Amino acid sequence: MYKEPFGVKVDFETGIIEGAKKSVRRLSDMEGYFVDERAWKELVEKEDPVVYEVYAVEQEEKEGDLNFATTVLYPGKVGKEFFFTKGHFHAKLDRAEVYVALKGKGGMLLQTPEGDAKWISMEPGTVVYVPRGWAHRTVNIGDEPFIFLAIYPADAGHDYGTIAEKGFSKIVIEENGEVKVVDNPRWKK
Amino acid sequence: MYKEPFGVKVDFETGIIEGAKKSVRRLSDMEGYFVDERAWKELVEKEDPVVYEVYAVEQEEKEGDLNFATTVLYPGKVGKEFFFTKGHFHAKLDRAEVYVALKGKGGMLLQTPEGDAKWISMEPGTVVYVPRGWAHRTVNIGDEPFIFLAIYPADAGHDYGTIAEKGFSKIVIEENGEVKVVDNPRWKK
Ligand SMILES: O=C(O)[C@@H](O)[C@H](O)[C@H](O)COP(=O)(O)O
Ligand SMILES: O=C(O)[C@@H](O)[C@H](O)[C@H](O)COP(=O)(O)O
Ligand SMILES: [Mn+2]
Ligand SMILES: [Mn+2]
Repeated sequence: MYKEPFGVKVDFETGIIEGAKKSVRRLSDMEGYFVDERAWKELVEKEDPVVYEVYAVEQEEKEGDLNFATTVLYPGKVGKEFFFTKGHFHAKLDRAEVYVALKGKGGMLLQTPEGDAKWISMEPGTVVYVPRGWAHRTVNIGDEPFIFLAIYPADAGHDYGTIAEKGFSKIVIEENGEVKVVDNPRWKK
Repeated sequence: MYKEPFGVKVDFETGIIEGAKKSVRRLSDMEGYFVDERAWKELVEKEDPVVYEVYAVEQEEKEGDLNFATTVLYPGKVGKEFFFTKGHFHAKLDRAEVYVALKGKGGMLLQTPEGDAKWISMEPGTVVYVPRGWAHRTVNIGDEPFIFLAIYPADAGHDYGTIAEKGFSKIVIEENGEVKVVDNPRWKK
């Protein structure tokens, strides 16, 4: 009945988890996520760059168990809007999560089902506590890859549809060379 | 309704988490743990050095929640036996754990209730997955502190009792300049 313990090497400098499952999100995988649709179409047809990669070590979906995954969020903008992850709530709403920032400059945008928002700035050494019930997205606000490690219950799941449906209440943009969190003009209510 | 999300800074060089709860284990606190009881007596009377320190950020004991803690495990030997953490089962047996090595050279010893044992070497960048039902102890096999971060369920709790009397089935020693994992002389059922 007892499962096999294991260790894996993580390269903090590159985010790569040796032997883990890898996922790639390119800009073309993110249709309807950025405000500036035209700058999105423009970049997709010109370059279709990698927005982010995930290396994930995941267990069977059972209570008490834990998963972990690194994300490499590459630097870039879609118009004025910084590259980010698609973002999600968890399928189970009574599940928290911990992020450990490893390299680069970024932050996490967070929101409840109602629409109340939170921004937490992330730099190397930052550990962020993601409480039960908050959807969460990370954003790279710098010019180098933003790299972090996430630890999360094996049974949490992922609800993306709700974020693909409504987006987040706030957006993170650069404006006069200054980084700002402001209202999403597309937002529901 | 809804807990605040938060970030705290963790210094990967020192293990220090600003404002977290600091716990100190000194060698006197570990009577009956090391094989060589007379080296134990001697080092205690002569110094009572700190074996390890813990910086824990903990939530109430609710299922789905997560705690994180750093340990700084200092270098040393009680006789041939390297410095370790006391070790424990989780009070809710079916709760996993994830460790991230930050500094120094070390490893983890792991044991089932019936007594299956495993050794997992740890260096900067190693991530160790601790399955449900496995007791776990970390050991510093080098000359500088062994610093790691752990993330665990808020309701996992601790079973120290079992380990204190039965011990671990294997021990980690220096011999003729060589690090070895061998049978534990003080071990029965
Ligand atoms: O578990 C998490 O929350 C993260 O590992 C994310 O899955 C990862 O950062 C990729 O983002 P998303 O799942 O929002 O595409
Ligand atoms: O949660 C854990 O498993 C760790 O944070 C340990 O408690 C920590 O390393 C100290 O060891 P122990 O609790 O065995 O004294
Ligand atoms: Mn998540
Ligand atoms: Mn533990």
